[PDB]
Amino acid sequence: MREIVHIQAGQCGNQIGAKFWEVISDEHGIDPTGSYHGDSDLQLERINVYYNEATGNKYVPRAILVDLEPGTMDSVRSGPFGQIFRPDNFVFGQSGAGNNWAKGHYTEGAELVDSVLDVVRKESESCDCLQGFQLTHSLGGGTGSGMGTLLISKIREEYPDRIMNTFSVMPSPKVSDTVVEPYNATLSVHQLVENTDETYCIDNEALYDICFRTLKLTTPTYGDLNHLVSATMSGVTTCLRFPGQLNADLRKLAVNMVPFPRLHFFMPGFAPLTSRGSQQYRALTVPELTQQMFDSKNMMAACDPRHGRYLTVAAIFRGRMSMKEVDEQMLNVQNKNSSYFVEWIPNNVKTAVCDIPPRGLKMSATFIGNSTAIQELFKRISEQFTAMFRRKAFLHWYTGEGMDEMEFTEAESNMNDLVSEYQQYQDATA
Amino acid sequence: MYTFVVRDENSSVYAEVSRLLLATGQWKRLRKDNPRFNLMLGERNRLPFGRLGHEPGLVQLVNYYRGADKLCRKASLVKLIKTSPELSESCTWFPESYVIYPTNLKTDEREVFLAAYNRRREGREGNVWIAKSSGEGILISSEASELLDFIDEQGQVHVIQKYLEKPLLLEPGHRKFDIRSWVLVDHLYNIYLYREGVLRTSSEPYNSANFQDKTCHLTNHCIQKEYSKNYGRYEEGNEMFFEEFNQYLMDALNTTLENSILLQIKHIIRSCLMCIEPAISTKHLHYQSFQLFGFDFMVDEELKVWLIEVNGAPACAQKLYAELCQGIVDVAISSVFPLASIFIKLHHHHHH
Amino acid sequence: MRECISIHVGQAGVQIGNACWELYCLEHGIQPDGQMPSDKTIGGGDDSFNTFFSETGAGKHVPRAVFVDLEPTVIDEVRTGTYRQLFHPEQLITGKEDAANNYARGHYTIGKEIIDLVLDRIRKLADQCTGLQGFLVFHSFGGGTGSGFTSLLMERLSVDYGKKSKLEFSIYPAPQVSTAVVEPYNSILTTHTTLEHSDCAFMVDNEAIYDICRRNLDIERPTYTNLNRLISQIVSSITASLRFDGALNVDLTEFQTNLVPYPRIHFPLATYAPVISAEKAYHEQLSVAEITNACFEPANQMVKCDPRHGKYMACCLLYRGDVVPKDVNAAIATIKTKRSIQFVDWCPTGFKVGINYQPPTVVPGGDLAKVQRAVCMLSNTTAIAEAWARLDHKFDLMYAKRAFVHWYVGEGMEEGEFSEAREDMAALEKDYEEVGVDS
Amino acid sequence: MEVIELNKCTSGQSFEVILKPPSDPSLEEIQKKLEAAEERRKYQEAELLKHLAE
Ligand SMILES: Nc1nc2c(ncn2[C@@H]2O[C@H](COP(=O)(O)OP(=O)(O)OP(=O)(O)O)[C@@H](O)[C@H]2O)c(=O)[nH]1
Ligand SMILES: Nc1ncnc2c1ncn2[C@@H]1O[C@H](COP(=O)(O)OP(=O)(O)CP(=O)(O)O)[C@@H](O)[C@H]1O
Ligand SMILES: Nc1nc2c(ncn2[C@@H]2O[C@H](COP(=O)(O)OP(=O)(O)O)[C@@H](O)[C@H]2O)c(=O)[nH]1
Ligand SMILES: COc1cc(OC)c(/C=C2/C(=O)Nc3ccccc32)c(OC)c1
Ligand SMILES: [Ca+2]
Ligand SMILES: [Ca+2]
Ligand SMILES: [Ca+2]
Ligand SMILES: [Mg+2]
Ligand SMILES: [Mg+2]
Ligand SMILES: [Mg+2]
Repeated sequence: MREIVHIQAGQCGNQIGAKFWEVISDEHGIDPTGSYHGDSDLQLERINVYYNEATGNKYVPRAILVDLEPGTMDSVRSGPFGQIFRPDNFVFGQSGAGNNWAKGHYTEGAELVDSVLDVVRKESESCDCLQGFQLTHSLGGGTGSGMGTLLISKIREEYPDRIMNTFSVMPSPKVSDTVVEPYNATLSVHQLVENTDETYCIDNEALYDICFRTLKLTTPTYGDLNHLVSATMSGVTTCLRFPGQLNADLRKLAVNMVPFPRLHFFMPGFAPLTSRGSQQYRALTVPELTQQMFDSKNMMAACDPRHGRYLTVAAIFRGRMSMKEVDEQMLNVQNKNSSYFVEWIPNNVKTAVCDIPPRGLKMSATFIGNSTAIQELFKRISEQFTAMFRRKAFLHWYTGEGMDEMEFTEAESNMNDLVSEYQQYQDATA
Repeated sequence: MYTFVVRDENSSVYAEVSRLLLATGQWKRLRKDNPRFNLMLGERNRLPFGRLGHEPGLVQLVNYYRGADKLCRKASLVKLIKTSPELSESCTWFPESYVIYPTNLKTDEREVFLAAYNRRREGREGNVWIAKSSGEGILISSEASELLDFIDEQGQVHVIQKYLEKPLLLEPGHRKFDIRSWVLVDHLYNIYLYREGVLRTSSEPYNSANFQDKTCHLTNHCIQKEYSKNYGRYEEGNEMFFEEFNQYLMDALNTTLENSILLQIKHIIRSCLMCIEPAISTKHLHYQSFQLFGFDFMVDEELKVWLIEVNGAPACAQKLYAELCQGIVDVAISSVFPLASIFIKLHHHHHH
Repeated sequence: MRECISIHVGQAGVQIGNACWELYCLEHGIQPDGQMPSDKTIGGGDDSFNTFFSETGAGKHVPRAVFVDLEPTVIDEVRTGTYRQLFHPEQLITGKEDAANNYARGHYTIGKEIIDLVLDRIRKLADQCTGLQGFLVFHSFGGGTGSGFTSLLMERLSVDYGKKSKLEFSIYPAPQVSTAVVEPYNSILTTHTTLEHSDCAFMVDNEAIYDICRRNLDIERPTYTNLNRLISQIVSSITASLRFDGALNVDLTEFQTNLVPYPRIHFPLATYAPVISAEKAYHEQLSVAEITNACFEPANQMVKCDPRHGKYMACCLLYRGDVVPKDVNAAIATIKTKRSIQFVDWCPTGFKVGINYQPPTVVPGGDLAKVQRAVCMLSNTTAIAEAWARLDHKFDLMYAKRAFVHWYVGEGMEEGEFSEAREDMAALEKDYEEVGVDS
Repeated sequence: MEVIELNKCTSGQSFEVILKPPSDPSLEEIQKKLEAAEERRKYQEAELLKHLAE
């Protein structure tokens, strides 16, 4: 239970993934040339989880970069940390996928997927003990959505007993490339429900609102959104990347977080919320980290946690601080808001600490909630879907690539089922 | 915001306590099965003391004392009084009492019962007895085999106790009564007597030669509201409070309530509770107990007080509900859980 | 002389084993490199410490120990640690992938592939024993390895060594330090499958040890190192009679005979006094009466329950330090007149006492102060059933919704093993309540 | 309160004080249990690989 294999697919998958490797390469003290100049071997003790060791004792991210078009991956090879990536692991067609789930999953993507699986197989064959896979992608376009889920299916086929983990960005009309996004997302959520162990629902809606209402950015870019995403990714992978009490891996996270196999859509939350470049200097005290990280304004999925109940909660606190104070505050939220945690899962809030804070802060806390309020997200996607599907609008773009209306009706149905199960447990009482 | 739960819906007293708690503005009621409570107002039977005091960051407190049933079951009370040295066989304020199991089972005190019985036959003395269980199945008779008949007629263990045949009778009425005192024991084992007690009266002249008609022999509010013709004549609820009883003692007997009765009541209360203290104290425990008790007393013609039973889940009299419950929050609950006297502390250290 | 083998399973079992074996060495005067100057029988012998250590021709004293983890981090830190040289490589057994807090993964999926290797490494130690007594097994209720693999091990130990006695040191799950939400599931599953294979089990509720470390050691937030050094003190007083000259509890059969007259009710409560902070500048040393009296305070128990609302079936007092029988009887006489100590009608009211004159040994740089006398009381009281009631309730809460069940069923377990286990537990709670409560 | 069976030695002493007198499955059944669960595993995995083949 050491190595993880990271795949980033499509425009969004690759921009957020590149930011991920920038951030964590900085945390592990590895420079854009892949060399290491850090001062704590707490930085190298589990560096193998995300990096292979190469000649010169260089460190190469266990990363596969996938796109149906060369635009964004060219820009990754150009960007700050581009040359850290193993060049063979850039796998790209020239087609593009046209924001079209069908081209990603059935036509254009089918042509490229076996090459991707070749690089995957070569990265795994070297793993001393692979724990599984983590994918970054959006569900609104076509490559990341359609091909990304195609990939997840083929990986579960070849490695049915390895953990499948995604960071999947949901679409919002507030941050919207195309009108067919609710179609693509519904089609992928279906896949995700059957085919992943743990999904981080990163709502582009919530990222826009954090940027706008809380960080005071009036015109947010995808860069301001991806700053928040890369902070959350750092936080939720801290337990995996640094030595600790917990000795954390993807499987124990799944076992303790997912009481029911389909209900594995996690709501992430970060504190303190931070604009890029803004050097803010006030110490955050542990009561402040706790209150903020549970605040709905700090969640990356645009749901109201008080409209649901927490099935499970996992938390990481970063920085030099009192673990006594941490236990005190975590107990205090549970005991002061006990209504919002299911009583039929005793002691369902688990907490970890790491000495090393992220770049820029002295203290920080990341939150993973398996909440029933996540249904609000899927309901929103569903309405936007039905609004169009009731008139079969835009459907031709998909039927032209071999798809049948029935497939859409199946996917709509499975998502409405997911919503119903979440509601089941939101009303269940021991 | 302190938090509490409610597992005895039928409880008059703690229904009121729950209402006052919510109206503090700083106490939240949770659902019956939520473990993350400060205060359990618990059930009467099978209260799960095993689960209390294991919630980190929660000081937990409960309104019952594990082990207190030894005092509040008549069989256990007889066993505790005759077995605990600090109480003794040589105990001036409990009626001579024996525990009798029914025939079916065939340890029981029956053959030791009739041995003292027959010396009361031998001695020309009054040998009328009471049998009761823990207006139901009460029989008073001077024939042993009458009751020994009756007790096995019903398949539960009973106690045969001496019947107090010359009781104090209020005039006008020539009629019986018992006294109900309310005692609160807090988490520190402070013993708090409530200033207000009540006399549950009979409204029917006591009659010594017909023991079976029991409206002149049993002062229970139920029996009083049912078979008694004269319910409500002298007192409103067949209840006389302490101002009036004190005044009547002053006018008719030239004593007061404290001197003639209340000293003995305080002696009995603090002896009975200081006895069981080491078996029930939650001093160094991981959860904490208080409990409200109802002690029930009889005064005979000599102004001697006899304990007849301790009640573990007592109802208050309707006039007093407010005051006592306020008190319960003040000293039982608020002492452990502070926010933003109507009791007498029972304490005494005579040196010897 | 009759050798016992210690088996330590999973994280908790292995690290507690580290604590104990370190302690034992210090006590017997064995240095980290295996040499024991005190032993003038170079090459071997049958002293009573030999019950726990064998000897090599070079004078090495090697623990009769097996460590078993399904994953390497912890047993690696044994393989490289202060007692690197103490053990034989062949006694440190490691998997690649652990049980992910899943009872069924440790019992069925990963257990199957390693059970035989462990049994062979165990028999290599048994084949070094002129008269083996049986096994001391250290593990947690909540781990996947500690719960599932331990129970598979216990079944096969019953079949491969059927006449030998088996004793558990079991860590009961505490949310304050607990790693996992499914620890109630694992706890029940393994208690059910290990109940008839275990002769005597000592439960240590991590919550009790944690609060003892806070209240009495002035430790703000205890680590596993604090917890484990205190637990090993307790374990050493429990095992000292197998390792030292004496006549009370001299072999594993005697633990059952003295503490367990009903085979199912084989969970003796352990109380220990005194736990004194080593940083405490001024300490009035406690008397025989004071520490024997501390044995009847719940705050000193390995599991918090209320022995006053139960009955006793056996009570042993193990004193280490300056103690003589006279003072023990004076103390017992006093205590009996101030405390609720009710035995079951069909057992003598009384105490079996053992005294070792060497006071407790504490690890240099530890949290515990040296003391002139200490006592560990082992009492088989029905009050410990409270712990079961706790666990069962948590289990009932989750299982009513079948929460997390799919993780088990997906390892090849069947939903029915859950309700079998839970009904065995219901039986156990009922046995306790009949033995210890009256109508 | 009687003190009985008292033994002494250089290292300690032992004794009893009385305050009041008194008022498995086979190797092959186990390999069968394990192998039954392994085949339940393989069935569930083959159902998964069948659905993926569809
Ligand atoms: N006292 C004590 N408890 C521990 C220790 N390590 C883990 N625990 C407790 O054990 C439970 C988890 O069991 P583990 O021993 O870590 O699990 P395991 O046997 O290694 O099984 P897996 O890792 O799931 O394969 C939790 O309740 C922890 O608090 C320890 O060193 N000392
Ligand atoms: N030894 C005795 N001598 C004389 N009268 C007695 C007596 N024992 C009981 N009584 C009378 O019978 C009445 C009922 O007796 P009992 O003590 O059993 O009440 P109870 O348990 O049914 C309801 P509560 O808990 O409210 O007292 C008493 O109030 C008293 O008037
Ligand atoms: N947060 C975030 N969302 C993005 C980014 N790029 C695209 N999106 C969203 O992703 C969806 C389009 O997916 P995209 O990755 O561009 O298409 P693909 O390359 O074919 O998978 C839309 O919902 C966009 O709002 C990004 O860098 N950050
Ligand atoms: C909050 O971010 C995280 C917090 C985590 O434990 C607190 C973990 C790992 C966890 C682990 O390894 N076992 C667990 C049991 C319950 C909850 C989380 C874990 C984790 O793995 C990715 C991310
Ligand atoms: Ca083509
Ligand atoms: Ca020797
Ligand atoms: Ca056996
Ligand atoms: Mg795009
Ligand atoms: Mg090919
Ligand atoms: Mg482990």
